[PDB]
Amino acid sequence: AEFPELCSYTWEAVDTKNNMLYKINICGNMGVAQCGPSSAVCMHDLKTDSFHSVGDSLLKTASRSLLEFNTTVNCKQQNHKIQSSITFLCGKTLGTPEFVTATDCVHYFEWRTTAACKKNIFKANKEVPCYAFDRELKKHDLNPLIKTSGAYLVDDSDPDTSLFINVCRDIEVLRASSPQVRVCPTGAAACLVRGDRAFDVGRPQEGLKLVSNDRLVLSYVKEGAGQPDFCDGHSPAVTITFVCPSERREGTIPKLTAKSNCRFEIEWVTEYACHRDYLESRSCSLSSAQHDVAVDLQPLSRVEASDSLFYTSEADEYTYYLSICGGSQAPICNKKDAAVCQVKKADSTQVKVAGRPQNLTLRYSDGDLTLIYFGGEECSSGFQRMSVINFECNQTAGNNGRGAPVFTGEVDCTYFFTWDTKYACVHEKEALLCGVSDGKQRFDLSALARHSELEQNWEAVDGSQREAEKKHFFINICHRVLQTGQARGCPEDAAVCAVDKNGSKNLGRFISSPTREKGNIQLSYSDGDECGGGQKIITNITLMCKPGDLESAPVLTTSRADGCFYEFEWRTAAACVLSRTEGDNCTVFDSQAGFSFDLTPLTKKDAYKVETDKYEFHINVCGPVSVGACPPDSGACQVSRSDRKSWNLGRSNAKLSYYDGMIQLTYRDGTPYNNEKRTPRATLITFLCDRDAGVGFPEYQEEDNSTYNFRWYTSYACPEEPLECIVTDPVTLDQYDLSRLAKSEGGPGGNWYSLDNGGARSTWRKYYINVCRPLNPVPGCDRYASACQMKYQGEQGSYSETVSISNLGVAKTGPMVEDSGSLLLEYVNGSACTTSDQRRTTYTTRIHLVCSTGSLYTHPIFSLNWECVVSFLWNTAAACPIRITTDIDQVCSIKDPNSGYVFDLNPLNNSRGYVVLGIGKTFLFNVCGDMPACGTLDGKPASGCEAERLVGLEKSLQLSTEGFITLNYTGLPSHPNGRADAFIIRFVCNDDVYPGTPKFLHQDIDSSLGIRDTFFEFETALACVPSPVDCQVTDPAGNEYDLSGLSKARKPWTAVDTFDEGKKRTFYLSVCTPLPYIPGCHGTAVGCCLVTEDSKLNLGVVQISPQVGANGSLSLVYVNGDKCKNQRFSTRINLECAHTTGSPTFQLQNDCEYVFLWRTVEACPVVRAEGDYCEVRDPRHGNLYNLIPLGLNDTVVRAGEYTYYFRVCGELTSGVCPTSDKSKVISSCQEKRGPQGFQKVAGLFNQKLTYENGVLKMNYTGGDTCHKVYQRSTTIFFYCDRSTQAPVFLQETSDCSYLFEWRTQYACPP
Ligand SMILES: *[C@@H]1O[C@H](CO)[C@@H](O[C@@H]2O[C@H](CO)[C@@H](O[C@@H]3O[C@H](CO)[C@@H](O)[C@H](O)[C@@H]3O)[C@H](O)[C@H]2NC(C)=O)[C@H](O)[C@H]1NC(C)=O
Ligand SMILES: *[C@@H]1O[C@H](CO)[C@@H](O[C@@H]2O[C@H](CO)[C@@H](O)[C@H](O)[C@H]2NC(C)=O)[C@H](O)[C@H]1NC(C)=O
Ligand SMILES: *[C@@H]1O[C@H](CO)[C@@H](O)[C@H](O)[C@H]1NC(C)=O
Ligand SMILES: *[C@@H]1O[C@H](CO)[C@@H](O)[C@H](O)[C@H]1NC(C)=O
Repeated sequence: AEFPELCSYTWEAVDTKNNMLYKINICGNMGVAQCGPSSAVCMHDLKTDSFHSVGDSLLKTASRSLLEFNTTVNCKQQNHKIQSSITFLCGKTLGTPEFVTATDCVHYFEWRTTAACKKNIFKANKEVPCYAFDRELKKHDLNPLIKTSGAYLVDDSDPDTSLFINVCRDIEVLRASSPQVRVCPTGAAACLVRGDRAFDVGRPQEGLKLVSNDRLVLSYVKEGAGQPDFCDGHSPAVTITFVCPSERREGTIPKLTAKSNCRFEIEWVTEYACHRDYLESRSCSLSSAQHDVAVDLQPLSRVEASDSLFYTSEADEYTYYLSICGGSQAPICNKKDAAVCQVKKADSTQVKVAGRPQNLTLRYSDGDLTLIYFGGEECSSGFQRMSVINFECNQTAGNNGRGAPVFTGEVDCTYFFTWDTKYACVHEKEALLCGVSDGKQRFDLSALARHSELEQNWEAVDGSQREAEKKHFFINICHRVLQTGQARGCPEDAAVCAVDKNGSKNLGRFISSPTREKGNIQLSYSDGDECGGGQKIITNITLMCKPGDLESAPVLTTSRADGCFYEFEWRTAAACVLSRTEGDNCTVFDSQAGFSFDLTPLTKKDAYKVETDKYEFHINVCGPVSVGACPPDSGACQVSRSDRKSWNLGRSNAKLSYYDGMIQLTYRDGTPYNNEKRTPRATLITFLCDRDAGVGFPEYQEEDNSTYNFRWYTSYACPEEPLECIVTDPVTLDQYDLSRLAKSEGGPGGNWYSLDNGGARSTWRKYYINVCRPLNPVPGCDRYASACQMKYQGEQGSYSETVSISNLGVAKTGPMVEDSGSLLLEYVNGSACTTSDQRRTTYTTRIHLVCSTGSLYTHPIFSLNWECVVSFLWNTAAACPIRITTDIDQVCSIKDPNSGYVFDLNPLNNSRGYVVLGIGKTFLFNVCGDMPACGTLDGKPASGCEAERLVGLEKSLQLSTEGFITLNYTGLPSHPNGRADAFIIRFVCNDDVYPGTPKFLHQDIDSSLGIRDTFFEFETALACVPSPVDCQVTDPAGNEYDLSGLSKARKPWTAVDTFDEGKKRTFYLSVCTPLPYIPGCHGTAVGCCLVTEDSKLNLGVVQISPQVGANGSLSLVYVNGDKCKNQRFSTRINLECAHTTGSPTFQLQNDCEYVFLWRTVEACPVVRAEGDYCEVRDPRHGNLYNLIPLGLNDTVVRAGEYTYYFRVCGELTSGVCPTSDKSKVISSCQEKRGPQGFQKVAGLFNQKLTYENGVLKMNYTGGDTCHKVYQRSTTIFFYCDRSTQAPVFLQETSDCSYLFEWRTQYACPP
């Protein structure tokens, strides 16, 4: 019959408004027929559950593109039937029959197929339905993800094999992109391509189902004979599972879960799997709370300067004049004010209104945009003459991107128009993938997709010359930019967004997939907002690999200074090479995200239970299931439900394998199943990420007596959930970068630990913390919890000193910028806590970052543990704003103002010079202005050559504090009293490199008058800031050692080398900070540089946290040297406290270990010494912290509403609240404004400051009653700085105790 590939299935059509699911089938073979036999259209009203008979398929008629179903049952209007009408248009896919509108007794349907396309050029041989419908009649349509040219590569860890699926139809093999997808057999859909040979694995049998939770399933199966020899007697079949990505489920590429026979199994988390948008509206410009769909038909009424501002459709017998969405009509209708009006070609006088612009319905049904009119005229039956218009997503349209309406198939005075246009052409959800392929090696940028979660997108820092008018750059890596805080009112279908006071700006669109370029991943956004000359804003995010660093943000590296181009650069982790990694003790170490998935929280000792109709599976992660029916070492065991006969599905296995957000536990061997091959029963459980699913229930899915395959929606199979330690101040626009204080696994381990002493050996609560991540594995305290409180279980036994648990909080917020230029970082929703038990809740962790522009070392200090809020205090370098700090003077030495690091490019001062071979242009080059091989100009021998010799140049460089250093040379000709030829060099970090050579990045010559600049970037080791270091190290016993003093060095630490033959060599050495710029050394980070013979053995890299030992002892090993007999190196510095401060002495040498014994006073454990009046005597340095010069004034601090007077070391004199007559010796007051200004008494005078590991805590206690029990204390923390004594109120801790930090000069050890 008509439309031959449309009979085999039953098609469903929802009307979202009324909730009436219409079930259609063309030739009338319906299985759900409670309605009449051979039912064409069976209306199922969902709330009355009525099954009305709308179509008799035996009375099916036809028109040019139009199936009518004219039933026998009479309408409540006489001589009318309950008609239905299915209009047929061309898509690229089979589609689904969307619901246009309906009066009481006709129902109109748009249905855009391949079956309507009678030009079958590259036709689909087998094409199944691709839509589902859950209980509430919400749509899972996936038609726009059907690739009609080529196949989606399915990401597995096998470099040799490659599966190539194509959703809901056979793979177009002929006109395809890849060389190995042309090899494919015809009519295949799964196409395993093994070693220049493509098998037909999957064939489309049945259209996709919704069987599970909300995830769709779709199964391909190949039946018959001629199975490959891979399958070992199984039919090849591929089941793809379509998941919708929420905040819980991350990915956007299809992943191969089970490759353990020709039964393949794919979890594909696509945005199209999500509930498809049904948003209709009144005249034009439909939009909803979901701001992904953007329609406006004003540009179909706002006609170009070209003539005939109305449209004309060329029709059957008589042509239709029409002007939609409030445009000037045709003069042939004269005076109708009709947005469409039909015109008779017999007589120009008989004109009938076919639509009016009072009654519209611009309906966006499931990607298929429709525009309906109503109440045109009366026709020959009694039907109001209405008219529909079906828009098509036709990009390169005629009439300057508007296109013309074609008329298709009038029924019952209802005119169906099809319209190829661009201003009704939406990408609603992303169809494009975010994986690439460097031939073999795959990548996945799905982690850094903030994917329609409506939780804030990324904010790009300005590393690059922002000016006065500096803006918020809101990128989103793989999606339309999320409409959230500070990004709402942005033009939607933008990927990067530029927003200011003046207005938001589109800054590129996700037009094309990512591409692997130049040893990184480029991500080019074309088609942005309009720049100067009708050029659109391009944007090139270069996502680079950095292992474990998901918490960074894109730096803005360059611009073009005319707003046509903005290049970003992201030192991320989700743009690093995917690899299979394997784990032994039920712990698999993720490499490309720096996570370590332990699944021992899933080991239930009493069994799990999966129940299908035929079997009961008792399965257990990383351990034997205890059920007496099965063999004892059973990892999994199916018992029947009728026979109750056991079969052992593989013996106990603790071997996990992680690849691309799924952990495969395979269980196999065990008990065979009575075949002459003696094939053992194996099963494979796939743990894959669901951030709020707990331990999870495993699921069984397959369809034969076969090798069994489970998936397990864990919470513990999940990476860090990148949350971007970056905060932009709203009122100023100062970005702060905490993304280098994120300590990640794979490195030397460690955490940000901070002790609390107070009372001896009880409430020694040693608090671990980590910034914007989960913790590292630290035994016993939680995973996915950023801070855990490890108390001591030590009864003074040297062996009996260990740590045990509390669980403080999970990083979801990211840093928030607080008052007085500090920034607060909340961890909400920890473990259940004890308090004043009026309300017990989850723990929180407040950590306040106040910045000291000191040295590279950073150690957190413990503020308070108060009413389920553990406070903290970051004295770091990274908490200060982003500064670029250009130096026009001497060039190959630059100091970072925040970190205090010195980038020296003196080993890049190559006296032979660097040759940059360019594009038919030789650039001879050197960085410190050395190379006189070219023109030695007036005081400019500065290495400026485009070869025959361009110029000698004036020199300047800048840093950014965020992975950007550039040297902006400028030649002697300032070109015609304008700007000059100023050609630029850029730095980035390759860790494993020598000093190196340039690679010639693009030159950009634009003679505006005389401007040109030739950028040539080069990867060197001397280019990026080392991560802030924890030079303070604990031991298991609780002695808190601190070597931060040994890293403050005026000259780098030498060593008395007097032992080994009394040689004339030196031995440079450091502690927890790399050695500075000793020439002829591997200076990326070096522990100790030996100097002799110009044979400079660089014999160790800096170990951040040294090894521990006995009472008052450390040991520090530098592990990664050079060139010694299958050993890199080792240098042991025994940091053994005596109480001199001598030089680390050369002890002896053997087996390429150079060993030193450092008698320092830094190697003594930190003791909290409590001081006298204002002074602390001999706190392990033998110095005195006399802070009475800060008691010479009333010190006013402020909050927003509150005010906090106090006075260091005695006797606050004036206030609003010296309102007492007692012995009150008031040294504080917390205040308010005029209303509710009964303001409270001090922390009373103590004249006692306690020394805490380099902070000085002064405690003013014994105020008035606060809420219930505690008194209104105040506390001052004195940290090192050059007396920026404008106090940081440490905001929103305990409401009964106020923390202050003074960045004062007297608190510094001299
Ligand atoms: C921003 O990213 C886009 C990527 O979409 C860059 O466009 C690409 O620019 C390169 C370099 O000229 C083009 O490569 C050329 O390819 C041809 C063959 O197609 C080859 O014969 C040439 O030797 C050259 O390698 C590439 O075609 C082009 N891609 C486009 C336009 O889609 C753009 O240059 C980047 N902008 C930057 C870094 O400022
Ligand atoms: C959008 O529709 C237009 C108009 O039908 C298509 O443009 C035609 O394309 C064919 C094939 O290349 C050309 O032979 C015609 O000359 C084009 N028409 C005009 C007026 O120039 C266009 O191909 C459609 N785009 C898509 C993506 O389907
Ligand atoms: C269908 O409806 C039209 C309009 O009333 C009528 O003229 C035609 O005869 C009908 N045909 C069938 C088969 O029901
Ligand atoms: C480079 O330095 C010159 C100094 O004359 C300056 O005019 C120019 O703006 C600087 N930057 C660039 C990108 O050329």
